[PDB]
Amino acid sequence: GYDRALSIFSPDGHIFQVEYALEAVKRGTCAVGVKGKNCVVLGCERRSTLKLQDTRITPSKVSKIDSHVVLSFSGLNADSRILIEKARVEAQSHRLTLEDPVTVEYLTRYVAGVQQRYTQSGGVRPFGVSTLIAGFDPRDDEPKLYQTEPSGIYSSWSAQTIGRNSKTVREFLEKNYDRKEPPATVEECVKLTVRSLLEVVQTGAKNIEITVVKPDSDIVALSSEEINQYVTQIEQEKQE
Amino acid sequence: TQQPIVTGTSVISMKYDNGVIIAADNLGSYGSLLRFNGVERLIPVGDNTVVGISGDISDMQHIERLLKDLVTENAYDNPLADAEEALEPSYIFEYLATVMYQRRSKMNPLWNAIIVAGVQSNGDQFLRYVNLLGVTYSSPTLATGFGAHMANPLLRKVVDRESDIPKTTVQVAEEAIVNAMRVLYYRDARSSRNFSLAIIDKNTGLTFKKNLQVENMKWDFAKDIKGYGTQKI
Amino acid sequence: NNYDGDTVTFSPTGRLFQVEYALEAIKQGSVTVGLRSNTHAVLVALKRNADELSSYQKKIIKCDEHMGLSLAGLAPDARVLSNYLRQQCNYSSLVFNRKLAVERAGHLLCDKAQKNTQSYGGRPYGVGLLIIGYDKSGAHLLEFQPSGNVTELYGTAIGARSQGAKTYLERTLDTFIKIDGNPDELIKAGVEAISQSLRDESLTVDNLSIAIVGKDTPFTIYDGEAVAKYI
Amino acid sequence: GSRRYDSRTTIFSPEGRLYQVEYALESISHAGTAIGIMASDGIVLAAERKVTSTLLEQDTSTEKLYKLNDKIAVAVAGLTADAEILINTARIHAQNYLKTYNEDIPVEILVRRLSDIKQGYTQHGGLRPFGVSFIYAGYDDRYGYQLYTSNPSGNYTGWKAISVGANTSAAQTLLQMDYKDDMKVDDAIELALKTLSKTTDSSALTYDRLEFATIRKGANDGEVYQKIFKPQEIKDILVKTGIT
Amino acid sequence: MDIILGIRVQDSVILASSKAVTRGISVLKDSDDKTRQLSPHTLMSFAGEAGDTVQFAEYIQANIQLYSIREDYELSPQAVSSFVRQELAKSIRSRRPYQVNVLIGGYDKKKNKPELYQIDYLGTKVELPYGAHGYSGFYTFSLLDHHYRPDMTTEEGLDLLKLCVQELEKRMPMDFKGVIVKIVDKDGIRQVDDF
Amino acid sequence: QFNPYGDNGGTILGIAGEDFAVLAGDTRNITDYSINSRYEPKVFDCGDNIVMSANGFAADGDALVKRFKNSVKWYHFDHNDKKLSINSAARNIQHLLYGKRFFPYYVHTIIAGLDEDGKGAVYSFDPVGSYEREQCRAGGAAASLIMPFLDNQVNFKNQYEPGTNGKVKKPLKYLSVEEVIKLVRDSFTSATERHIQVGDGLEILIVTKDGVRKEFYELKRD
Amino acid sequence: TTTLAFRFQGGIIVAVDSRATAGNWVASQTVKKVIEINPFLLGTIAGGAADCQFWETWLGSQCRLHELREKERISVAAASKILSNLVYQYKGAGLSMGTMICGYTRKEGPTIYYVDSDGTRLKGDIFCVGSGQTFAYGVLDSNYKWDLSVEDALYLGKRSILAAAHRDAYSGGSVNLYHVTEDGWIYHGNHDVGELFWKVKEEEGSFNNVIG
Amino acid sequence: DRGVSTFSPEGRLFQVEYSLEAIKLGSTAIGIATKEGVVLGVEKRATSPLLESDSIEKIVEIDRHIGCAMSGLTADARSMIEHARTAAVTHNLYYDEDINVESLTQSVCDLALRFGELMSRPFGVALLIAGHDADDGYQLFHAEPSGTFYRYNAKAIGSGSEGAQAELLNEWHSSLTLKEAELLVLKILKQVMEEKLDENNAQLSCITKQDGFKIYDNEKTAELIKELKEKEAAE
Ligand SMILES: *[C@@](C)(CO)[C@](*)(O)[C@H](CC(C)C)NC(=O)[C@H](Cc1ccccc1)NC(=O)[C@H](CC(C)C)NC(=O)[C@H](CCc1ccccc1)NC(=O)CN1CCOCC1
Repeated sequence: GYDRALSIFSPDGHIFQVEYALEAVKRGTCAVGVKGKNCVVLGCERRSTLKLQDTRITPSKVSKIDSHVVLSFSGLNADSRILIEKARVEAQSHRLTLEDPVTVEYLTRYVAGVQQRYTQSGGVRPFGVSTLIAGFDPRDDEPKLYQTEPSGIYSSWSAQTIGRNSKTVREFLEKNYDRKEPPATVEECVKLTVRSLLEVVQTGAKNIEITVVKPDSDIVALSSEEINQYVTQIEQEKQE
Repeated sequence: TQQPIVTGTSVISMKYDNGVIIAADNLGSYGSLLRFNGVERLIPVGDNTVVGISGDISDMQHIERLLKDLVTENAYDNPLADAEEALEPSYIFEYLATVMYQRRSKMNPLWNAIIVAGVQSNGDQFLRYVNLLGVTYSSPTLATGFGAHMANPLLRKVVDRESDIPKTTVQVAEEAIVNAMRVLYYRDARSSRNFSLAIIDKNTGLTFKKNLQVENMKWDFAKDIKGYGTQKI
Repeated sequence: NNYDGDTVTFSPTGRLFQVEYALEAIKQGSVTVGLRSNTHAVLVALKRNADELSSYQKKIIKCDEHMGLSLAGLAPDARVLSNYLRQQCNYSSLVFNRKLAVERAGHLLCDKAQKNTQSYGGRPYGVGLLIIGYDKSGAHLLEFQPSGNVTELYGTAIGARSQGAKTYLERTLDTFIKIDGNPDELIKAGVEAISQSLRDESLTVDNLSIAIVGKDTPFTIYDGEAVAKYI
Repeated sequence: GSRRYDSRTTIFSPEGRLYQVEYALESISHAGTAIGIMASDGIVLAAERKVTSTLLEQDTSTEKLYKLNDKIAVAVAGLTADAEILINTARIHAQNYLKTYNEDIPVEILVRRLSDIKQGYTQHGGLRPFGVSFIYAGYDDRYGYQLYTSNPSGNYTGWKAISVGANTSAAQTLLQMDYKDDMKVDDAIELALKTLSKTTDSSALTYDRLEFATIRKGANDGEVYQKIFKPQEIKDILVKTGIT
Repeated sequence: MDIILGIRVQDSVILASSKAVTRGISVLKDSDDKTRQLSPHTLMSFAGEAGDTVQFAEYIQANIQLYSIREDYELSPQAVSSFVRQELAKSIRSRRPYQVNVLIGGYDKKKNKPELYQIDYLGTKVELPYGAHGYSGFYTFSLLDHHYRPDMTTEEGLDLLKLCVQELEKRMPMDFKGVIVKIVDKDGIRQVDDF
Repeated sequence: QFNPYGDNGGTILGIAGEDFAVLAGDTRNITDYSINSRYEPKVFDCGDNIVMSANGFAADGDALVKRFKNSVKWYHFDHNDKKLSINSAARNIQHLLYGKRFFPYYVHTIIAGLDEDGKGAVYSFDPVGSYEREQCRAGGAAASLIMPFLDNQVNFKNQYEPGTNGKVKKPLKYLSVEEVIKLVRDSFTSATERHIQVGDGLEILIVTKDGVRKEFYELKRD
Repeated sequence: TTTLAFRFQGGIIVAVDSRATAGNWVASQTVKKVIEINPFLLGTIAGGAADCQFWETWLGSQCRLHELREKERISVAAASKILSNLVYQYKGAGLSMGTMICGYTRKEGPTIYYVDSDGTRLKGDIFCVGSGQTFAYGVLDSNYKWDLSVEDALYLGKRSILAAAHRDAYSGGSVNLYHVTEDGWIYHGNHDVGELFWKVKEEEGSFNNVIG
Repeated sequence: DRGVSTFSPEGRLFQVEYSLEAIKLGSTAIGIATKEGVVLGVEKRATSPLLESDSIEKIVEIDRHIGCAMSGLTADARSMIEHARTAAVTHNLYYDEDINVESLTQSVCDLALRFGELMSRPFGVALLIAGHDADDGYQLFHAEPSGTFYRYNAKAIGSGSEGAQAELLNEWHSSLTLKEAELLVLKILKQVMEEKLDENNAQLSCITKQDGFKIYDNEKTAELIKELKEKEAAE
């Protein structure tokens, strides 16, 4: 078997392969997560250099891991499929042995553990992917939003963004998001998410994807027209 | 799982004041057929140990090779191989006892009963038994097979407990062994008249006696025995 | 230079640089001394600390009731090798009912260290060991080096500034060899020997480490207030 | 040891790119152009053979277009030998699904699994990636007619019309211009050939330098038919559209 | 584990499964649900060796649920039954086979038709209008041969099912403590609480 | 067909006092109707004030004792010469025995010593590792003869206070080392009389805070 | 063995005997057949002594590792299923185990799970396990109501074991009582059958078959 | 390139020495041992204000009598903690007793050098392992990726380690109370931390014989921070 230690330390105390995997994430399309009072919303950028696409069949950016948890990402698309598959299997395996679906923290911890294992295993390179994992624990109404990254570290966020120009949209969220009073309704949370993506995206046509997750396995993806209504409303209020 | 084919019968032994005696006949039986008559079942290891083996002869020959190889291995990188770091009876025994139990534990035993007789470096007598099951025990007298049933009773009349060992000379002890070998020739259907005897003494060392024969037998009274009850002729 | 990338490469003059670099790790290690008479064998070790708040790194390891060693260099490598010695001593007891000879103990360590110097991927051990013991041929003292070379000696010392203690023992050879049936005097000679390798620092109560084995003495280690006698 | 000679095929650049994947894509960009166009009532696959020789046996040849099962086909761009390794795997995977579920494999599932194999060669194993880009054209009863593409990175995406291989930049612009959603197969056939005719590096587009295929519902009542075009059939369709 | 029945009617599939769990000379439980929901429109009842039954049912359930998440799509009853058969077909030539017999009742949303599949532990699959495993069949098959009609309603199917349970309660040696009945149709799976 | 097990006979006995504990066992070793040895010890000092005996099939008994003795050795190496407590030793032995659940050691094991409060302790094990601390336990061939006698004399079972109409039980109390050795010797002489596999000699190991003492007594050799 | 545990208004009662046998030989009268897994979980054991003890002792380690990893006490369902999945792996190898995992959690409430060595796992309100289970069932079922008081429930559990201890030759020694509430398990003492039988006979007026 | 398990000319393993540099970049962690208990405290260091700081788990339970604080590439610690927890529980299963803090530390440190060409690189994280046992009492260990561990009366690791260690040198004495030790960790953390110390960006914990290992609440730590400020202003 191929044994080579690809991820190793450098004189200055860095693991370059892990850090170069972050650069791949930085290249990826932007993804944003915002959690409200009774919901979480996952926004995702889709680059508009690709026309003549078939949006019916093209892999969606947001993936369901179980009926109550979702996972979006930024970075290498092919790499993300491997993590999603592993997470989906672990989700079913957990239901089988514990007789209870995974918590959002547990699922995140698992995915993060897989990412870490690839940073000190021989013959493999790190995943060029950072994820945003969101959902609601079983029989719980408190919204959950977590982030992972190639190194394997993970943490919880009131709101967070990853991918290209994420430092711009993070700057937007940092002043617009209030900890003491988060988005009270679904509309308020979605609007803030769309607003934040409009700082970076370009046009609010078929570039923005929105997915809303609510308690008790209530997940739904918004259509073009539904998203476009938020874009139209925000731009009219902007001109002031 | 085995079955023994070519087999060796009783091995008998005892302690005396200065050392140990061990004996075994020179027969290799093939069931009821007394097939081989030149078989040596006492195997010396160095000049201070004799391993007496009963049971399957193919497995005995394997054990011979192991002991032969053990001497070779001990000599490697060992300047004191013929002195302080020479092979002791206790070392040789424990090795065999380890093998016997490992083989029974893999359900593929060496089909034997073994008696390791010798004298230690400090002058102490060594005499211990081990068999196909890995079972081990020591006693002033030890015997295998029919020996256990017929020899031990006779040898225990000489050395019944530990305190009788210093009181027993090599002359008395050898006489009891040779007597026991005669009784076994009378009564064991898979025994032979010819046998080998080994004495390991702390003073005079190893004395290995070959081509001995059972003698001074009582058969004359047979002529007077007629029929099985009534018959007078 | 170009021939020190791994252990599998010889230099043009016939040297193994990775083995020599492993040897260098021993010289950085704290000093330890070994010496014997005809009845007893003694290990004296100067323990090292990270700072005043830290403990003092333990240098002496027990292998059996009749054998043990002191280390100098990479401590984890000494743990691997001492563990191997424990198993080999233990194998000799269970299988042959026989206490392992100190000479065979050295031969086994040599052969284990050697395999690491001839194969790709692995590395040499980065530690030197002083093995003492009492077997059927009396008291013994061995010096192990991770090149594989094992040497039986009357006395020796390895580590930083070990040349001072090694010169002392070379002068004292005729005196300490005849310290028979006297443990405390043989230790004193060892404590005086290691003192020739000291600079600025002196031997304190939680700094000094002593071990002894002999005729009617199992391998025992002395630390703390138990070594206050010899200061 | 052997470390000295290791190219390290599965590592990141400082910029966060996979060297070998990028260089494999550079290889594919010199391969003969392949075009896929999806219509409302069928799919078209068109591909240009790599600089044909006059003594090449054209009728009993297969370089670009391969059949995976009765409902799914692929157009190849890159190393043919590499493609055939992947094609046989894809053919086997389709039969495993049919054996297990007694149903023909959904197009995306086949595409995903094949793309997952390519991904594996970029993350572990220390081997070079497959220098191949596919255009998958197929049908199932869930999504109907579908076009996909995969590349050495193991990333796949869906398309209404797409090109791979050489001159994709020029080819994609022309497709984007003339394509529309209510298009028919016969119109899509014409678009595919016109696009190759303009993007080709050759002097003039001829029958002997082309492979062509369609996936219609043109069979009798609610069933799909795969048509791998013969040399004479390509000759006729080339005259019918007014290219020769 | 003993009695499991199945009846496919016009617009639904009805599964009846006994509630008794017996070991030795003791009925340990009389409210046992011998079924698992594989998907929203597919239900599998099971009966056989202790331990094996639930272990197998849940393993299948896990696999089908994994498929549903991966593809965001519900497998057809025909596809599920074929997957289950293959698992049992592998099992029979294993070191220790699953000794489990199953009925798979499902509603195909694409065809708008109910479907009942009977699979034994050997991996022997058959699509049927009515099915049973174990000794139950020796009474119920002949009874259904007589009374069953293909165009029956769900209510008519439940009366037909009551007729089977009555006969079993009359002639079966063991007390199986009644049945849990479940209906599978276009609207999914639901349980009849009063039977 | 090859049978890997055998019966080497013999019988063992453990009794716990207030500040001491004894582990006794006859010295006879047998196979079928033959005596193999009149003095073959099977009660062993294993270190850390723990005495042990594994009666039954001697080869498995010796193997187990040998392995536990080795377990004690490695416990010292791995945990800074810490003393192995009797309760810890018992649990360790369970894992040794159950480790061969599907090819068991055919032995009844008993260990004795002092608990961490300094009080006498006796533990007993079945062949596959189930264990229990008790004041009293006999094991081996003549266990069925000795054990009920111990219930009566050590734990005062079925004994009531005279004149109390069988209403007040005889109060439990610890026995002296002198009284315990009397019960051991009487148990073994009684067992020797009525069991053929028991006799030759009796070896008792007594465990106090001071250490491990031995005592030997002759038994009938028939 | 005889062991039982039933669910009621005031939580869970758990009761077991203490005998251990090797054939007809009474090996012990003081065996502990309730394993204390944690302050909120109990496990009953019946069948092969070593199998039960070894694997439920092992179960406690797995439950401990759960709460270290998940920062939360393991559910009764998850605990029972760890054990049932374990014994299922050994199915056919000859393990003999009849166990009941009893405990309380917030999400579940009081819960009892029957688990045995041939892989059966059942949730339920009443279970009796062991060689004398039928004798316990007879007394327990005929006197059981959901609205029993804590005092009456404790006695019924004790009395059911006593009934089995009397009739079943392979059950006896003493009765160990436990009560499981929302606050955790509470031990309710060891009751020697030697004294308990006569005490129950006199006070209750039952056991008229026996010579008084 | 070059081998993973290569020695430098000075006699050190390159990869082990480079992993130590990674640990210096990590957030500060401090441990102080007393006769009344051992205290562990860490700098959380949230990379952004939107990050929910309570999800930063840099103090961790191994058993009821052993706790752990980390510094460096904290993702690498997960498998080290997993091993420690298994080692602790497994020993309790085999020997029916709590496991010695030193023996636990040794078990963790055995993983350290199990790398080469086993895992591909050393761990990029240092651990402070604090605990209590009957034999050696309250203990604090510093476990490195070199496979070496030192016992400490007090120890600081991370970015402000050398500055904090010098401060601990002066402040530590053998008669420290638990309350005094708690305040001393907070005091030294506030000195070396970049951002201003409060209950949200710093965390305290302890291990006592009676109550075992406990991570303090944000309400409890807040009062200790307020008590600390008042005592410094009082002279
Ligand atoms: C009631 C009391 C009886 O069924 C309970 O079910 C109890 C459960 C309690 C103890 C947890 N069950 C037993 O007491 C159980 C019955 C049993 C026996 C054998 C197999 C399954 C169940 N008894 C035992 O487990 C005893 C306990 C000892 C005596 C403390 N153990 C044995 O019988 C052992 C081990 C049996 C065994 C099982 C699996 C593999 C190998 C062996 N056997 C012996 O001690 C043999 N022995 C040799 C000569 O002396 C007589 C006994």
